[PDB]
Amino acid sequence: AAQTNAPWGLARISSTSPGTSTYYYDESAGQGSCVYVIDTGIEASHPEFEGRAQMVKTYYYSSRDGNGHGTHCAGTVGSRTYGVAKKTQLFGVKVLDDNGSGQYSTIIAGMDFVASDKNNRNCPKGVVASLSLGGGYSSSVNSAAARLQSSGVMVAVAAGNNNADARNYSPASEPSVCTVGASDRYDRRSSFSNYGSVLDIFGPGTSILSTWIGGSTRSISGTSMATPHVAGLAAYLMTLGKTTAASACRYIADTANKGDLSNIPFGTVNLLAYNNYQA
Ligand SMILES: [Ca+2]
Repeated sequence: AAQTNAPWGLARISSTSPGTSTYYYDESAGQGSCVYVIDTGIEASHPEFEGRAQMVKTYYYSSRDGNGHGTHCAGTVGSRTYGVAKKTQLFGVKVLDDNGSGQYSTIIAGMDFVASDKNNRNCPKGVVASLSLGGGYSSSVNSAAARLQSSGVMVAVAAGNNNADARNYSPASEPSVCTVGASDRYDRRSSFSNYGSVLDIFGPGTSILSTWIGGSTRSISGTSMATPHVAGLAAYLMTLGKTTAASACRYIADTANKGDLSNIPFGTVNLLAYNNYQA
């Protein structure tokens, strides 16, 4: 399948080179997979989600996304125009309030929720969780991320936006999950992207167009935006049967574009998520 004039991130994920604008992907498109977006929620009524999005949990007085961040992220995972996995099922877990803030205890609870809740969902091709959030190092937060992964969920987490080593952030520093740095459309490490040995992969994160609340769209930037590219990629690869929740981060690293990013600090992986799709 070919989607012309796609957001640059989508085009990049299916390309061996920067500077193209068509997104190429197998038409299976993550059908039969599920992706949990653990964030400010998802505006499920957005036309871009086509009925494939649902709020399953909130820790606040509403499950509505009163922010937009969670909706943007979900849109990159699986919206029809802005998504990597255009046929995946999207589940929203609101651990962040409408200011984008959340106590670590609520974040942990949301992770443990998804680890159980996948048993209440129909996801024959496999389960992914996208966590575009973080804060300072916490062993409890990392442990929760490690549980969710161990349970059979491909966990993708943002490296963080401090232009700093991600070892000092959580869940970014958890070894057993997929930690995702950000790049721009010129294959530069995004200026705000964290780095370090704990990173597993890079995805597009600068100037990323996706869904927003009020049924709109916008371009914003962050390792928050890179993460859902990787989560969507994992869902897509799982429906194709190429990989599984346990091995998908390795598989993505294995099949990544290698050595192509600039301003990657010494000792950080130079790997850019790539679907290796041959149209
Ligand atoms: Ca990791």
